[PDB]
Amino acid sequence: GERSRESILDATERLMATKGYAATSISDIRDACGLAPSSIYWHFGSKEGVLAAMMERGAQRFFAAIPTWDEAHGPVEQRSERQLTELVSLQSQHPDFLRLFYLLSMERSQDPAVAAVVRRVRNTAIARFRDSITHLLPSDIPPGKADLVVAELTAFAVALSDGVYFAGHLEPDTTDVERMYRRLRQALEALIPVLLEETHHH
Amino acid sequence: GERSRESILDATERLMATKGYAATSISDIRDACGLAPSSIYWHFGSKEGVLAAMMERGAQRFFAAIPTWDEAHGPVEQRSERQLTELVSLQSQHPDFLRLFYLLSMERSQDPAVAAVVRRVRNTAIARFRDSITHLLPSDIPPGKADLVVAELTAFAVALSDGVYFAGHLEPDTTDVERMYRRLRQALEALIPVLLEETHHH
Ligand code: NA
Ligand code: NA
Repeated sequence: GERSRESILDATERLMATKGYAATSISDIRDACGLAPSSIYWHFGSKEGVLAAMMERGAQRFFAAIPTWDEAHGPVEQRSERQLTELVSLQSQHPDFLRLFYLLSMERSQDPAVAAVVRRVRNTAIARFRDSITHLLPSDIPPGKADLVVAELTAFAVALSDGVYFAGHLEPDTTDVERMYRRLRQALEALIPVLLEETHHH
Repeated sequence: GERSRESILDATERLMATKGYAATSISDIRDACGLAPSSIYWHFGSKEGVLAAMMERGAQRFFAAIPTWDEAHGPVEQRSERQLTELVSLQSQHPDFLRLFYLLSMERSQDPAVAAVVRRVRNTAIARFRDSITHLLPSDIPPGKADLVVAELTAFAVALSDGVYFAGHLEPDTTDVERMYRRLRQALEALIPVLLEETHHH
C-alpha cells in the first residue's frame, strides 16, 4: 500500500500548491499520479483525509531530521545544541506541514479521521521537546519533581515554538528564527531555578 | 450602516457555531437577522468577508477589555500587572476570535479582503504588547537601543502568547493560562539584561 499512498500524496501536494484545496478534484489527483479515484478513496477515504495524511507525512519527515538526544553525536554537553540547530534549520525553511497542522487544528473538521492525525503529530512534538528538555536539569533532582518541571518547561517551549511559526508567516521579513530559538534556550535556563524553587511550595 | 452590520455578524456567529461554515448559507443568515441577502452582500461582499469581519469584531472587543498602559490605574509599578491580569482572564476564556484569526492566517484565502483584516488584527496585538513592554526596561536606556530590545521582547511575547492559545486548544485539561503568562513575564525579566548586553555588540 505504501508506494501508491506516497504517489497520491505527492500529486495532491503539488496540486494544492497550484490550485488550492477547493479547485483540486480527486480526478485532478488521478490525472497526476495515475491511480484511479476508486484506489484513492480506498486509501484515504476522503479529500480531507488526503490533506491530513499529507500533513502527517510532512511532520514525520520534519521529526526524522531532528536527532533524538540519544542519536545526537558529539559531547553530551553539546547534544542539546545539536538538536536545537537542526530545529532552527528546519523551522527557518517555514515548512508547509506546520501551516497545515495549525489550520487543521483550528478547523472544526468535517472528516472525523483528521482529529487523530492532529493529535498524533501534536503528541510527537511534545514528547520530542520533553526528551531534550530533561537534559537541561541538574541530575540530582528527584525524578517526580523533575517530571513536573520538565512538563512545564516543555509546554512553554512548545508554545514559543508554535509562535515562531506565526512570526515566520506574518512577519517573515523581520523574524530571525535562530535568534528566537536562542531566546527560548536562554528563557528555559533562567526558568529552571524559578520552577525548582516555586515547586518547593509543595 | 453599523447596526445592520452588528446584526448580520451576531446571526452568522450563532449560525456557524451551530452548523459550521459550509452549511451556513446567506439565506440562513437572512432568516436569522432579518436583512435581505442583497443587504448582506452590500456590507460584506462575500461569506468569507462576513467571517473575517466577525473575527475582527471579536478582536476589537478583546483588545478593548485590556487597558492600555496609560489607562491602567493604580501604582505605575503595578500597571504592568493589571494589564497582564486582564490578558490572563480573557485568554483563559479561550475566545473564538483567536481560532478564527489563526485559521484565516493559515488559509490561502480566496477572498482578497480577508488579508487586510488579518494584518490589522495582528499589528494591533503587536503594538499592544510593545506598549506595555516598553515599561519593563530601565528608564535610562538610550531610546534607539530600547526600540531594538523592546521589538525583540515583543516578538518573543507575541510568539509565547500565540502558543498559549494552541495549548488551551489542544491540551485544555493540562494548560494553566495564568501560569504560562507568569512564566512569560519571568522570561522577559530575565531576557532584558541578556538583550542589553548582546546588543552592546553594536
Ligand atoms: Na505537509
Ligand atoms: Na470572533
